[PDB]
Amino acid sequence: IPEWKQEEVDAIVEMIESRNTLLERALDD
Amino acid sequence: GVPPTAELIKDEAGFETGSGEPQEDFVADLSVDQVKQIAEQKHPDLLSYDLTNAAKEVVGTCTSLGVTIE
Amino acid sequence: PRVELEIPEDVDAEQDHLDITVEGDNGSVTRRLWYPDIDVSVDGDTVVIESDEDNAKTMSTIGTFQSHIENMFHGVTEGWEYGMEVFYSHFPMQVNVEGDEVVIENFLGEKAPRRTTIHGDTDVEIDGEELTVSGPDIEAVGQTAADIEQLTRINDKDVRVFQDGVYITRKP
RNA sequence: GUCUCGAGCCCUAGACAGCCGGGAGGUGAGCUUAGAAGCAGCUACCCUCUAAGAAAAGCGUAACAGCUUACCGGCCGAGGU
Ligand SMILES: [Mg+2]
Repeated sequence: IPEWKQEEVDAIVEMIESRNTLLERALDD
Repeated sequence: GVPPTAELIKDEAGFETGSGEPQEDFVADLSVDQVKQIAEQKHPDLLSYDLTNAAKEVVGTCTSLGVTIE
Repeated sequence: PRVELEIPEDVDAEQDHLDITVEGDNGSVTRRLWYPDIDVSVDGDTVVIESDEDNAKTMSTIGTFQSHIENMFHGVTEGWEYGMEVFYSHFPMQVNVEGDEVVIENFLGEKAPRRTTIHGDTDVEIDGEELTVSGPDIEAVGQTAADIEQLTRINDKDVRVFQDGVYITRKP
């Protein structure tokens, strides 16, 4: 589990409240 | 329409030629109030949304010429 | 190993011994696929290439048989197209199809015509300065296309100056 | 060439490869110079936009242009190095 992928998911979940795989992962949250 | 960045620095400095070695040899000088005037001019040339980041693109040419900010 | 290949609706393929015949609207192609312990069979509407062995040599051929069958599927439907362009510098070259053989006359100023025989069901059509080789069997078409380029081979003089000859323009 | 055994690293949060798409602005960096604009040479090698994108890795031009490399995205899908 790479550290930049964890930081990117937490950056996408931040722009939902306010790669296509990293978007799906962030939407499931 | 608006002339290049290299020319706008040499107008409000008084110097024409740069240096033999940038950052290592200081030639010209600027101030904070003088960079805030060059930030108002370039609107379609720069991709920056705010005026805050628009100044950084001008400073990103200055320190690599021989210009010290006071 | 076992690789299953789904046969297209336009295509229907029969098999006897080591020979596989593939029929379609653009024609028919019969090939022989023979290698140690590799069994190629038709299971209803799928082609099965299988072997009990998993060594590099056996694996090389299973993968070769796959591409051979997939190419036969494409040949009997859409066909195979090779495009060529006849270029000349000083001497006007006369390319013409005379029977089951393509003849090139007055090449580089030669009095004697250069000729090659067309491989099987392959059709060679000419429209002025362009040549288009086509047919169902890629083996036959690829070779006939190659034969035309190889026909203007020049070993005696510099190729960079004497550039005359039909060259492959389009590869499928 | 092929067989066998071990080690490290990467991978379904999609690896290796291939193909498609993107490969952006400040600015053609500065000095040199008639000119040099990624790419003759010297020094620096900075920050915006952003999912990426070098003060440019390789060709290419008189110099541009032009072609890709880095780098990011997509298609694909299982091992790969
Ligand atoms: Mg000689």
